Amino acid sequence: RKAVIKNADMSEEMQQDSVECATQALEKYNIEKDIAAHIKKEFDKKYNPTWHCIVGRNFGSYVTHETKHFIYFYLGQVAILLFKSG
Amino acid sequence: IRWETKSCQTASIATASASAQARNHVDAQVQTEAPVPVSVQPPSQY
Repeated sequence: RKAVIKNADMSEEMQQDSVECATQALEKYNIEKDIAAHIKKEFDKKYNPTWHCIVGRNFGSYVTHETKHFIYFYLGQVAILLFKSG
Repeated sequence: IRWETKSCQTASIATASASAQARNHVDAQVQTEAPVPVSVQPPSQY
C-alpha cells in the first residue's frame, strides 16, 4: 500500500488525509465498491459533499472538479481517484 | 414602517478538467539467436 501521488490540486493536509484514509479503506475493505464508498463518505463528513471516488486497477477517466479538490494516486497497484464536484 | 430594499449576491466558483489513467503497456519483440562458433576438430594437446 505504498503511496505515490501522480496529480493533485489539493492542500497538503488533505492530500495526507486522503492517503491515510484510502490506506485504511484497503486494510478494512476487500471489494473496490466498498473501498470507494468508505472513502467517499469520510470526505462528505469532513470536507462537505459532494465527493466521488473511483478505486481500481484498470481504468481511465475524464472528470470535472472543483478547484483545490482533486487527487489521483496509487497505493501499490491500486489507483484511487478522489475529487469533489457538485 | 421603514421597509428597506436590498440585493444580495453570492460568490462564484471555478472548476477544472482532469483525467486519470491506470498503468500503460507497450509491445516488444525478440528473436533468439543461434550462434554456433564451433570448429570441426581442433587437435588439442592438453
